[PDB]
Amino acid sequence: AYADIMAKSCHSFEEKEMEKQRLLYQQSRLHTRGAAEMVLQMISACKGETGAMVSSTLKLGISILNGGNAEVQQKMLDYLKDKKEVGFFQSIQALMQTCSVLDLNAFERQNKAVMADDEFTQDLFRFLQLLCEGHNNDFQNYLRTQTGNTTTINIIICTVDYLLRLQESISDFYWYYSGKDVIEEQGKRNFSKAMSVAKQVFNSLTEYIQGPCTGNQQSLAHSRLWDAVVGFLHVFAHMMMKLAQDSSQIELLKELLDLQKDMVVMLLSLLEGNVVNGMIARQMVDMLVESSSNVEMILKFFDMFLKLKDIVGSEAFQDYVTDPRGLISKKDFQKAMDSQKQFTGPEIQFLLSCSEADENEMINFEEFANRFQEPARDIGFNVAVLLTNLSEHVPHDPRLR
Amino acid sequence: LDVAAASVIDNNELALALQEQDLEKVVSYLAGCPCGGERYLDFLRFAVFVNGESVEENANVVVRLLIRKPECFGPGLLAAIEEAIRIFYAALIDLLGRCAPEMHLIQAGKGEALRIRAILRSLVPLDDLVGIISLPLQIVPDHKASMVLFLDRVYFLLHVLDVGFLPDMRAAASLDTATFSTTEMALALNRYLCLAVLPLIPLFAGTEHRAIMVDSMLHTVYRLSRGRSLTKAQRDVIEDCLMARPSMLQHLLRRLVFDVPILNKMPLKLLTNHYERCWKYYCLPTTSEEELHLTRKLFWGIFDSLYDQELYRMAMP
Amino acid sequence: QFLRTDDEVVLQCSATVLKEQLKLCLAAEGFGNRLCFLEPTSNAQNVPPDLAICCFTLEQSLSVRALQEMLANTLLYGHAILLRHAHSRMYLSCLTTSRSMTDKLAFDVGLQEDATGEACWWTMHPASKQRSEGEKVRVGDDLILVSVSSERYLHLSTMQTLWNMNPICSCCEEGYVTGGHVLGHMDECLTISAADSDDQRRLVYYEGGAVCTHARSLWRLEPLRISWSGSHLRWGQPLRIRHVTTGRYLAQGLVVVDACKAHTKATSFCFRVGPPEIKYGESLCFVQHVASGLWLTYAILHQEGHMDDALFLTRCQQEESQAARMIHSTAGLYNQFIKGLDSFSGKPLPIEAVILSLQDLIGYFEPPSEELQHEEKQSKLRSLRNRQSLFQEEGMLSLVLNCIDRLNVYTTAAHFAEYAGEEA
Repeated sequence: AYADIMAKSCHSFEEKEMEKQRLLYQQSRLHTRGAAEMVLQMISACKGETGAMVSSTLKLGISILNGGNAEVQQKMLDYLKDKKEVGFFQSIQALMQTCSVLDLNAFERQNKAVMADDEFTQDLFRFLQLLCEGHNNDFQNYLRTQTGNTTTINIIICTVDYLLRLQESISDFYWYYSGKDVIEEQGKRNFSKAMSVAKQVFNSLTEYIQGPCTGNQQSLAHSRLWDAVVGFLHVFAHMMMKLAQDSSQIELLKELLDLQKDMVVMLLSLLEGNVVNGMIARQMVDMLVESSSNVEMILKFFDMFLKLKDIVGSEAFQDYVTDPRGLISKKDFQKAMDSQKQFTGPEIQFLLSCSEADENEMINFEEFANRFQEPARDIGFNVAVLLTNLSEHVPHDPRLR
Repeated sequence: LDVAAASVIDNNELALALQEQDLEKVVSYLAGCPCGGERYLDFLRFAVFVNGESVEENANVVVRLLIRKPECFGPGLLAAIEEAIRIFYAALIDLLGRCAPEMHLIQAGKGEALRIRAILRSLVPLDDLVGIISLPLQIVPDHKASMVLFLDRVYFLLHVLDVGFLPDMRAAASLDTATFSTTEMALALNRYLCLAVLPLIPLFAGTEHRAIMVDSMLHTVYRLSRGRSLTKAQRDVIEDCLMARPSMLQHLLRRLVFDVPILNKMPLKLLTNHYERCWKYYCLPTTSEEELHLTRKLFWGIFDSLYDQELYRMAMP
Repeated sequence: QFLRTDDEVVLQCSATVLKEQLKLCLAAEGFGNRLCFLEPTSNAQNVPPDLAICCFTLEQSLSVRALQEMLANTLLYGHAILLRHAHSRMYLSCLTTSRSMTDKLAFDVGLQEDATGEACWWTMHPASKQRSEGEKVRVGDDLILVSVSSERYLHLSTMQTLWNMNPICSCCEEGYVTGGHVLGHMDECLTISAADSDDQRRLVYYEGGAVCTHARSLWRLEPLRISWSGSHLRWGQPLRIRHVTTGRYLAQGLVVVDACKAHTKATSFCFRVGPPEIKYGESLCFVQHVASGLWLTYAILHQEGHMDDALFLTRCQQEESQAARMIHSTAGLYNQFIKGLDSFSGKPLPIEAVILSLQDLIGYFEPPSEELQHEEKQSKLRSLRNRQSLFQEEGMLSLVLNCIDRLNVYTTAAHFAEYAGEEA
């Protein structure tokens, strides 16, 4: 109870600068007091034990940091070094272990009817991420596994291993949805919760490898996780086709889009620059090469969204299907599109499907361009940027070209 | 402690809810298992299901775990019968078979998971029939009730029916009078109740089969256990009559006429009246002298008598 | 390593036999029965192992849920795995029919003509202590292969039995003459005995003519290595050669006794002009065989012969090869049946297998029909005529009613009911 109380207590440029100072003040008071040592000790005691109390401690720890603050980080590092440990990493590892992942059997039982827990895993991964930031070549190095402790741990390696499992569950769930009309609901919500947790984990992972620390990055790259993100990238594309494919509609689409952007950011971050021809670059190129079809599908989808919008904007298109109050009529929109003469036929049918009929092949359309153009504009940019940077860095290889 | 195991019987939500790890642990204990082990297995089966029908998810998990570890008395039924003769373990094996049967999928395909259904089917041998044969040999009695249940769950019937009928007809002779007083039959009577539901489900064989129906009516009346169950058996007989067949209609008809004469107890008379109504329904289009004699009995029956009287009157009408 | 798939994979099982560790690769004849019998491969010098009877072909993998969805419509442990025996062309899946020996669980393993449905998918739990789900279950460590539409388990006879996967062909490269397709020289490309190895020792005789291609003018083999016999042929790699048809092996000096004894006697031959440098229709130098300076062409010795040694490289179109293998199995069976008839005098399952084989043969030689458009029909006829032409040369089918006569004679029928084995 006391720990919870402490966390609660911790809780426009000028305002921003200030607010920060005030936060720094409360956190500072707690820090002066030695709270960090307490949190570390509590974490160590868990000894891999799983309990809310452990959860409460984690929450308190997150509260202590937040927005960094060096005295605290320094103190924690110093304490760990002084204690020479300990197997605190061991407990942390056990927890990095045992995090819930979406399970199809459980979901089915629920549907037949809590479960798919828990958000707290998200909170722990978040603490691990809060640890990164600020940027410690020394800290990142310790995170790698440290030197003094007899063991070491592959920490980042462990987080990477965990992410892979989370992607597998998401993929299994998509496979199960199959595409039976949807959205079913209830489940969609559970899925969203899952997607959200994964996003935080992904962001934390990126931050950990985010610092341009040669050792951490090199290590992750050699490690094993890819792969992994390669598979996640593939699933993401199918989910993306599905929404949009029906008026699930917008919230789910937005959530799906955000996660993809985060993944792209992490990928861009990994290279962190390099030789014109570089091992990391070669590996990235290789992953891209391995996936031509999935990538192609994503690119095609983006072009279609943009191309369609452009067409709509066009006067000739407006002219082909005059209406008293909008719509290109089912026929009617199809014919105009045919007229501009630039589309996949299956793609054209798909576009027609994406468009929502309203009692007689009538489409407001402008609404169509707006959604999904705003979200696309936000994500699309990140993708383009990454692609461009990659192209600039290593030509050849041509396949990439 | 099971008992503690029982803690969960009637509830559907709780059953759907139980985690697979616990089931796995129970399965492991069963595998390690041994009469006590068999009892544990039976408790586990009850827990696994409960009806009406069985949970698809729970059933699936149980079947898969069982298929994965085999326990499993080496392999058969004949061996068990031999062991019984030497003498239980047979009871435990029967319980396991019963659990598998309860585990059976329904209502019907498709689909699917009838794979699955097929794995289970392979699991039985030759099969429900072998079990029926074993039951006939046995003709302990309470035991193998599941096998009868399993065959229905598990799945030309008349040929199969012939073997079953012989075992039955007997019980009736033993049951009535002193024997009726004897309680071994009562255990048998309960099985009879289960069989009738199964009962509820060339021509010469059918006619012989017709004799069995008369025997069943005789058992029904009477002596003397409830009753409500008796009524169920009776409805089944009535249902069988409805499904039915002139010769069967005949000899049974004469016995029935004699019974009617005796009546002219009350419940038996009502059943007879229902049967008569059924015969009439079957008789728009429809020996004859015997029927006329029976009718004269009705006129006589009306005379003998001279609400419940009202129902009797409807029957007379 | 890690296999993407789409590459033939060969599995060998395992343990030790007769107090001696032994490896047997699962294989099935297909026609004349889809049942596959493991064949021992203990000594190369003593005998040459046969790769014909063990195929593979990896095409579908994904994960159980994906498989279910598909059914409704790098290998990953698990995912979905599909095996193709080209050899026998048709896929192999667990067969519902019960095994002849013993009873309770399992069934004979055969590959259905049509790969569709749950019956044929196995079902790999890339399981090892080191191994974990979500893995690169690369070459070298089992793992349990229970089906799928099962039930268990394979097999094991001749519990859970682990089979270890051998990569038969690492990858496909083009020209790339190849390890075993297996396909200037005055057309007269090298030839074995025309008709049937009357010499029975494989007499070169030499050849030109229709005979030729034409028939019985092909070889494949040629493994001087148990596994990974792919990647083209390194110059002077050193490999054995087997003549197609009843070729057995050919390297009495030259000419070949049956492949086991023959192989030991002429244990191996090599040709002198992984990465592939050999070019189809290109090179290929001279031969001869090593183990003696003797050089082929003329013919045997000196070694020393006028210039011409260079061997000209063929091609094969696979259908012809499949046809040859078929001719050999069904044909052997016919010979066996004839022998059985002879054994029967007759003094006062197999058949059966022969009947199934016959049905399969009839199905193959089946007419194209008029259903096809001015196209399906044209394509099929040339092919059918071609197949007929290829068979006419061996012509056992001919051996055919030749036996037919023996059968008619036992006629009347069975003179009456059976000289022996009645139901027969």
